[PDB]
Amino acid sequence: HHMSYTWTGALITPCAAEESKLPINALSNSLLRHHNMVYATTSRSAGLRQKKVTFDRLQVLDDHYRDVLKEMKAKASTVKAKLLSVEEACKLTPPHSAKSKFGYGAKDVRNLSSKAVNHIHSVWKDLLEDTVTPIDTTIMAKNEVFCVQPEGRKPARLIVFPDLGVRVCEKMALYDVVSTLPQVVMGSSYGFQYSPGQRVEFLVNTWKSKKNPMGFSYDTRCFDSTVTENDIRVEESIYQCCDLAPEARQAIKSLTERLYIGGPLTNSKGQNCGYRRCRASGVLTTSCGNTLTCYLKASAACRAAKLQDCTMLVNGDDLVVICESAGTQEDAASLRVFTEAMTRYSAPPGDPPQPEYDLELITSCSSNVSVAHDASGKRVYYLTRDPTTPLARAAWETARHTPVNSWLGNIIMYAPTLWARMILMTHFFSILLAQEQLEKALDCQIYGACYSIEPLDLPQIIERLHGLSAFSLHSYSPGEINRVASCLRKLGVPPLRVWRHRARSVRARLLSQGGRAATCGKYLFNWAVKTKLKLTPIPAASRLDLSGWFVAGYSGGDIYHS
Ligand SMILES: C[C@@H]1C[C@H](C)CN(C(=O)c2cc(Br)ccc2NC(=O)CCC(=O)N2CCOCC2)C1
Repeated sequence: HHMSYTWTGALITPCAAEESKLPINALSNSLLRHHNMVYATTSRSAGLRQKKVTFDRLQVLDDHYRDVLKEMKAKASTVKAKLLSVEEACKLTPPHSAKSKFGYGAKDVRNLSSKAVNHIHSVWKDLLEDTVTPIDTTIMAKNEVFCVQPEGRKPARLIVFPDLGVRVCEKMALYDVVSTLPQVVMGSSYGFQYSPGQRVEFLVNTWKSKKNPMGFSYDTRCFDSTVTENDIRVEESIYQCCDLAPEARQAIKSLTERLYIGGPLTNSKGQNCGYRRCRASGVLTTSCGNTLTCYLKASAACRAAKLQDCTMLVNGDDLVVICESAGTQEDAASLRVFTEAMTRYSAPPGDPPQPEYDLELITSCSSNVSVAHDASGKRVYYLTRDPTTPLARAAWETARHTPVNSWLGNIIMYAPTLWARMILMTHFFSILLAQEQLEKALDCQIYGACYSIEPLDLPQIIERLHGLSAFSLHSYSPGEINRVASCLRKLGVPPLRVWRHRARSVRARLLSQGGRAATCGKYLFNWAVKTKLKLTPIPAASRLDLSGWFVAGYSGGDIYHS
């Protein structure tokens, strides 16, 4: 058999006490009242996840697959990639990354302390000398926050990661490769090269370039678990097409054989849990690996399905295709052939794909294009999403300090949206004012990479990424207004009129502070007043070093870009 996992029966175990019910404080009810709708996943559901992820994989690889692969390799051959030094690798480690089993932590790595650096060197030397010994990994259950959807509870996802010293070695060999190769191989199809605005631009331009557009998202069931040894050796052979240092070629070969293809799973108590023969969800190449493999299989499946003039957009396991419609019947037939092809390549669907004839109704990366109007009254497309999970996570973060602040990532990514502006900005600026913590930098994630960001820099960060229009958008679409309102009903969030009222208060309190706080008041909350201020380009915006921001995806990859 080619089983994704085999298990010993040892349990997947927590590192600390786990909360599942929403923590409540004095601030909780101002945001939401239906507390029993919000939950965190815990290891107590890890057994259920183990069932879902454990299955046999069969792969039948045809001429389309090999044709597409040869093309990808030809493009990869044009990539030149560099080895990172120990220090450069060390500075990309998040301050709160999991510590080494070998008696040093993430801060020791970042400070380049001699015990960390000595060990990292010993790990590197071992990778070069040994290309066969399976590398130990830790299996953990992720604690993530959701809203119940009987339309109730998701089991915890799994995180599989090697030791801190190995992770730093992965950066040395592969950070430059994973940061640059995917855009070269996939071109405009590589989703992580785009800001939310550029993503929208790509999708709308792509949609308009078809005579009769049809689009679909493809949901692979348990994508990580569908990735086979072959898939992972095919990824490596793509990596080796690059112009690389001989030490990097050797480390990539080694990491592939010893880590990427598979390895033993160890719980937090040090017990052997079993064996993985699929994608590790917590390695540097998780995102890039998933993007390459998804694109390969999808492109091949498009050829199999004889889809006409198709354009793909791929972010890891997330896939959207836009092509030329052949009528509703023929399109449905094409999708079943596409799905059959993907299934043959070991990427069977969860939800079967369905043709869509309205761009706004296509969800990909949990997002969709929507329409609003700017200052001049012109129609503007922008990226939004269903606000349920952002608001459930916000409710959690209202009562709990967490290492990654999702509200802040969401404000950054969804700044032009009705719900991020009216609810998230209003709510969190209100708390930060009260606590006098406006100037305190908070950690957040964009495309999997960690950033340290000061909420006082939101106006200029937003201007740089979204333009000044993100502060002027009005007259959102009925479908969008209705989705937001239905979500507020579900969670028991105050209706929008209450938030407008609150934001005028938050705005005046910020203005009163003067300076950066007043800029936040001025720009972020101009929508809240009838008497509108003049929003001019912020001189600070042009000075922001926003390189590395929307270059690549690094989910699971232990990346810090501050
Ligand atoms: C009770 C709320 C319902 C929301 C849909 C809009 N709304 C807002 O406060 C609002 C919030 C943001 Br953020 C952006 C715009 C908002 N208001 C509107 O879209 C109302 C229409 C509006 O602002 N104008 C349309 C007519 O010309 C002048 C401009 C009130």
